[PDB]
Amino acid sequence: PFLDIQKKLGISLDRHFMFLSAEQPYKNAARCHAFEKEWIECAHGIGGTRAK
Amino acid sequence: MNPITLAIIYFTIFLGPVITMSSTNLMLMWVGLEFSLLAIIPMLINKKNPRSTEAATKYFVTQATASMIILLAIVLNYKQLGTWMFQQQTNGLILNMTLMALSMKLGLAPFHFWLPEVTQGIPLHMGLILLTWQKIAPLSILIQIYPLLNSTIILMLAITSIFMGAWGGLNQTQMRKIMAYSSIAHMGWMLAILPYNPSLTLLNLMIYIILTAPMFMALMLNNSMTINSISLLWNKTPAMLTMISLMLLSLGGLPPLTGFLPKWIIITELMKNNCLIMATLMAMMALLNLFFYTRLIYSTSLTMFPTNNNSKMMTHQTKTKPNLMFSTLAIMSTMTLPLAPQLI
Amino acid sequence: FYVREPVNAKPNWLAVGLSVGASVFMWIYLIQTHNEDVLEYKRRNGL
Amino acid sequence: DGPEKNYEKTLAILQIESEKAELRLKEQEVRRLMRARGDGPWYQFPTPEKEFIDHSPKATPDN
Amino acid sequence: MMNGRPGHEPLKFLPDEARSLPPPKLNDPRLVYMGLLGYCTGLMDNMLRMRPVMRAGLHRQLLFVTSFVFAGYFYLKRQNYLYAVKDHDMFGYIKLHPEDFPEKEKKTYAEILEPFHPVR
Amino acid sequence: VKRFFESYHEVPDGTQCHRKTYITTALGGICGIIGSAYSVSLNPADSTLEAVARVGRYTFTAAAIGAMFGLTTCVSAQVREKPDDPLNYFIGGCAGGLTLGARTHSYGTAAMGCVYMGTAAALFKIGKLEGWELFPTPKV
Amino acid sequence: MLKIILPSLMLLPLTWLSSPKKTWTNVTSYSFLISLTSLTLLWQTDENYKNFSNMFSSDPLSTPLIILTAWLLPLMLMASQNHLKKDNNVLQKLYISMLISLQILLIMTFSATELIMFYILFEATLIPTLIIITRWGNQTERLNAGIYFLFYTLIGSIPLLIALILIQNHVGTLNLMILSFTTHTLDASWSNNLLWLACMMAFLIKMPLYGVHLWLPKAHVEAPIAGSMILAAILLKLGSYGMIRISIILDPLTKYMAYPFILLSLWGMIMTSSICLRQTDLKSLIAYSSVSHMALVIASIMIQTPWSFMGATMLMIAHGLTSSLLFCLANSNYERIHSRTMIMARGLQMVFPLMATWWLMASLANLALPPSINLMGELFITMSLFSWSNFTIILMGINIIITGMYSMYMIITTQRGKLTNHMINLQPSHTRELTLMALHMIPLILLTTSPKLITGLTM
Amino acid sequence: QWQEDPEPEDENVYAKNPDFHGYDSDPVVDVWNMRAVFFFGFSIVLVFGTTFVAYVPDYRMQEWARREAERLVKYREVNGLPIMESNYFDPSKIQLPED
Amino acid sequence: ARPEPNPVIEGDLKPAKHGTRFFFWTV
Amino acid sequence: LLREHWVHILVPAGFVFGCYLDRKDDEKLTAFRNKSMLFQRELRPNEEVTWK
Amino acid sequence: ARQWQPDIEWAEQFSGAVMYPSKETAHWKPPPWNDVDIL
Amino acid sequence: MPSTFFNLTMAFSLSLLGTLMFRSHLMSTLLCLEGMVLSLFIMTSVTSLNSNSMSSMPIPITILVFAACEAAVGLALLVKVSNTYGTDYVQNLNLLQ
Ligand SMILES: CCCCCCCCCCCCCCCCCC(=O)OC[C@H](COP(=O)(O)OCCN)OC(=O)CCCCCCCCCCCCCCCCC
Repeated sequence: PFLDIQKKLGISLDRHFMFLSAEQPYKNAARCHAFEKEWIECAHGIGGTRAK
Repeated sequence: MNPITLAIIYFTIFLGPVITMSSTNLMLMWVGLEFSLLAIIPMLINKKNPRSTEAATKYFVTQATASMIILLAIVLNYKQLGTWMFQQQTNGLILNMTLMALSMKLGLAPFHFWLPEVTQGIPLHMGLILLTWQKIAPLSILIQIYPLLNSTIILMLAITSIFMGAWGGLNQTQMRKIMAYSSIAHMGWMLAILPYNPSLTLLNLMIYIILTAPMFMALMLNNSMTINSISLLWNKTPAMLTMISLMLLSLGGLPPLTGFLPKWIIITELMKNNCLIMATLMAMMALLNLFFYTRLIYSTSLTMFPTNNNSKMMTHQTKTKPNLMFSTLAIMSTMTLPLAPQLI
Repeated sequence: FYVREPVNAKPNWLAVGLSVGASVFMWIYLIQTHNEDVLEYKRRNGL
Repeated sequence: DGPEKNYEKTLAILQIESEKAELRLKEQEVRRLMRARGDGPWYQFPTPEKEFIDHSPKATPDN
Repeated sequence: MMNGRPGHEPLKFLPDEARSLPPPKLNDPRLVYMGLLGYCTGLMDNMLRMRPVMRAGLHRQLLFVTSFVFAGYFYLKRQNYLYAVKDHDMFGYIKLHPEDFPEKEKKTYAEILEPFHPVR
Repeated sequence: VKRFFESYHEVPDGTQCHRKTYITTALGGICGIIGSAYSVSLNPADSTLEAVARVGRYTFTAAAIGAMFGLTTCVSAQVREKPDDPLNYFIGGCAGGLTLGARTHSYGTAAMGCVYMGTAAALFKIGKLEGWELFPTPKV
Repeated sequence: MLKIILPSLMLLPLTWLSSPKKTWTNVTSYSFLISLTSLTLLWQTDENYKNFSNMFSSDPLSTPLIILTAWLLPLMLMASQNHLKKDNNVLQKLYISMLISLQILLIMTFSATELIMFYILFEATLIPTLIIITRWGNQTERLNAGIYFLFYTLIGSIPLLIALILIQNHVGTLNLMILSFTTHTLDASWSNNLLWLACMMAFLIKMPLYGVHLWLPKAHVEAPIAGSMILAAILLKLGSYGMIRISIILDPLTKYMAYPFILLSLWGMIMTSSICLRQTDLKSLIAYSSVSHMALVIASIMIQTPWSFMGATMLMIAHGLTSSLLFCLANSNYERIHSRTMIMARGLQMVFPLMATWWLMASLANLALPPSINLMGELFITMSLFSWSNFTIILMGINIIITGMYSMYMIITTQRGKLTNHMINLQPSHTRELTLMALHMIPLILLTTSPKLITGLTM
Repeated sequence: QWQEDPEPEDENVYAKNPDFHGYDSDPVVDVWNMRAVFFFGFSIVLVFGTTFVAYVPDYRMQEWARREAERLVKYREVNGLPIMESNYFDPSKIQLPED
Repeated sequence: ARPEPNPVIEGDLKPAKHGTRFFFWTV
Repeated sequence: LLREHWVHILVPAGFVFGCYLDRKDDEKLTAFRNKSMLFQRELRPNEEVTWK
Repeated sequence: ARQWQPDIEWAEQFSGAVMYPSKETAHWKPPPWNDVDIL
Repeated sequence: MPSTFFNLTMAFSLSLLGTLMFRSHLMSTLLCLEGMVLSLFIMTSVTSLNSNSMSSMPIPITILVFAACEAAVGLALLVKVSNTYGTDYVQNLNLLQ
């Protein structure tokens, strides 16, 4: 984000749980996990202006 | 303050903006905003004077409702996109809420009423923190989300702030409130270029911080909350009269000094983006800000106001010095203009 | 002299040595960085 | 030193200023294109990272 | 803007790629300015604290002129990189997307007919 | 409920003054309400009625400036036969300036108002004529 | 051109470092030589402009001024050694430095290739000037005068800032050289008709036009002599220099967008000239004389005929020197008299024989006596104005008759008639006062011998 | 009334220092502040400057053009060419719009 | 199908062209 | 040379520095050294620079 | 004759909680210097 | 939730209209302020629960923990006010004019 002290430090205290397809406890898959993946592996390397 | 408490609070007032900036999960950005709200309130009432309790109770209610509105935006997003963070798809109303809310915490435009009043009842010191280390947090959240916010609203809040700040300042004679009003104005320029070139917002802020921090440590060197009080500067400490003169004209946009660059490049970027309507009106009333800056100049430097005999007594005693920061932040601010290209 | 002996009557000799010594460490690192830098630049590019 | 020096100096000053001018304008066109196109390194706004998508075998069978 | 670029170093000051660029000459007018900017800070301090302006803190004067300058070389070293990235980025695009930036043709002034507005 | 205001611009100026005046009157009135609202929220009144009156005063005054602007500009255009002429608007802007002046019972304000308001309206005409863009999207 | 500038900057170190007793002579003696280095720019052996380097250039129009800007700093520092000799030894070194920065900034502004370099330096000159007027101004009203001088220039300035950034986007560089050799032809739209006004208005304000000239009478009245010399000799001409270099672009519109100003100026020339006829404050009369003789210039930088332009260049340099001379002698009367009133102090020639000769020559320069560059200037603007419309001679003909009347009235009621009975006895003339004058007129005599140097870009 | 000084009188510097030159009160500074001002002012600026300015050669080429005319007028007249032909940029170079 | 990744600007840095091209800064 | 004979060398020195700084600019703007059309000549014998 | 330095009256205006005093605004009084009130 | 998330949202707006228009006692605002936190807590919990997004349940509570302290600060200011003015009435808070 504004100051990426997280990527730099390598820590991931805030990224592991931002989307519904993130690791859910006991691997109880969320709902719409069939899609969000398909909608974020698509928009990866393609910026937003072209993820839209 | 039991020095331990001082540490916990100060850490929070400092962990508050830093969590906001570092995190991406908006939630964690919200609590960063929440911690800043909790940490600042104790310091605000340190004198515990009747004016102070009023200040904090206003600052807190204004800050709290805005915090709740920012949370609502995050809660709504969570249902329009499972993500905990604004995305291209975000409903426009969702973002506009965040603009209004964040423009309340930063105190821009039609929500500019709380700041002048809290800046009036808090000490000069806590005034600085309330003006400059508490603007970093919300602005971070906006700068991160710039690609998505509305160009129309920002501009309206921008222009309004410029006007309100300027007009408000003209009448004020209390210094704390003159600064509060200036901050509203500068904050306006900053939010004008956010949709177009966020990187310039971060310049129009730093320069504001490098200008305001010396200006306030100047006001408190003699702890003068009145212009009449700063006008007798010539007797209390004569040297700061020279730089106080340039820093205030620098705060307004006059060309040789560092203060022109933020306005100049913001105008260049807005004209590059074709807002030659908006940019023109902003620059024009920006000129109103210098009028009240120069009126203070008149009282403090260009003309010598009459002083009191008891002042001779304060001269005798050695004047506790101004920290080094004053100098390093007065010069880097009054004259860096020859080095603009690398700043931007 | 002074009824209340000035606190600055005799120099804080630490403040000299960390002020003087610090600056001389700055240069020796700065000048080093430049020539070192020039080199890498020169060799990184053809010359 | 002569008429030669200023004429040749002024032409060098014009070439630097002409070339600087063409580039400044091309920047404004490139920057218009990448903002809307989003097909260039500038103005590449972020989307979530696939490095967190959990591709593990989940409990239900339709993940 | 330039953030989001491929390879961006998430929190680094000046990526090693900036090694390829020439180092700022220590006497670059700018670094020399920073020096003077610094000396003045020093002198100003002495003044605000009511000390002999020039004959005092001759150690500090040095810290100042030498702190500002130190800062410069390493800042300018970066700002110089940032600008250099800007071209790498800009020039590249002009090519990768050539059609959008075609080399139009300019006619000699003979062919072109510019209207003549008499001054009279 | 917006396709409406826009209509003002669609038909050529100087034509269909009726619509023009109606639209202009509404905008002024809308501003009147908003203006009165801020004027009542802050600097409150003494009695509910007193404030209702304010609202009315501000609304009407604003509606009036709206009407005369619309009427004068449309009529001037028609009479002067200049379908598109910034001056037409200036005549109208001045008119609004004067109205406002009257409702405030001040010749001086009318002076302030005639020039400033008119100039502003004229600039609107030019703006439309030259396709000036206000609050533009970022296109860098 | 960094010898006309770097050695100048170094003056500041000398005003500060030097002894309190010797500060005045080091500064005045050195800038006299700084003027001598400035004279080297006059060596142009071919018509091509001398582009010293990327940012710094000097063409026929700037060169005649850079030398005047360098020349007056010595004189300004010699005219303010009296008042400002009652100060604390750190107020002086501030005033001396302020005067030094004005020509450093003004030398650069007149010698600047990039138009926005002009703007930044252009509007910076207000800082040094406002301090000189407000900080040392004798009257209660200088706070007011300072406000008028800052706002009229500032409100004009921000439109120019928007306009120049606008042309950079439209053309792609604000470099005066290129802008000249590139096709920038405005298209007579309603908008362009505004651009033109945006660029010219800021220059038209500091070049007092009839509509916005109230700032100059108020400013010179309470301004100290050095500030009044700077405003009349170099500061007002900054507006003219700007109009010459900015109208290279906006070429088509001024053909028809100038009428408003031209008429404002020529009628303005008559009324400003006339109110000089009954104004009790001498500094007031010289200031309105300055407005009228500068109203002629905006009416030649707008007709835009070769002769106008160099008529303008001739008059601007000439009137600059003459006005100061008048403002400088006005001060000498003010310091002994202690009042600005013209009616008091009658008969001085009876008691100050020579100053009166300087007064007479200054007035003859003020009115157009013929073997003077002042007349050549007006004769030329008059010619072109006649070409624009034969009727112009009527209005430029009422001004000549009025200009003769007020110029001689200043001599007749200040330097002739019976002596004032017993004002504070008027101490004899210092040699500084007389030289400060001689230094103004000896150059006026020398320039009139070879007018070619100050003829402008056109010829 | 408030406290403040009474307006000071202005001294007749000509009462002491009857040789006052107008620059400074003490006499030696005055003498040395005119001996250096008349000198650097008049003696080596109005004199050396005018000498140098007078000797600037063929300023703006107007000494060159009164000869180039003379050989052009010499050449054009003897060879029978018009002294100032009426089009400068040759018509052949100019491709006029064909419409 | 996954959309194509934006192309990659390629080469090595060379000192910027004509320097910071900011208003009148020979730089 | 510092009994007030050093304050007299400040400005004279500024000229020198200026002259040096000035001739530097000449070195930079030396393209078209002799490549201009009106003034292009073959370096006469023993001359490596037409204008320095 | 000495530059007019501001007298007490010129100074007076800058006192008061608002520079340009309004109809009802003027009724106000400057804030307490100590930042503490008597109520 | 399609219309069950509109009731909660309007609840938050009705609570919004409340905190923004004061009347006498300050407590009623604070109290109102809390009405929003409940509505936000309920909505966050509701969607997290029907999205089966268990990774996010931490938030519904973090919201409450921060909101509780937020309110603690708010009440201490309130107690501070009816110690200086003997009432929580807002009108009293008009010294900074
Ligand atoms: C430069 C730009 C503007 C700068 C203004 C401030 C500059 C001050 C510092 C420098 C001052 C000196 C340098 C600038 C002026 C230079 C004047 C000069 O160089 O005179 C040249 C003259 C020789 O004449 P020449 O140049 O050959 O003429 C060309 C003929 N084809 O040389 C001489 O013969 C000198 C003769 C001296 C005696 C002259 C006697 C005749 C005087 C006639 C006066 C007529 C009445 C004047 C009335 C005035 C108003 C009352």
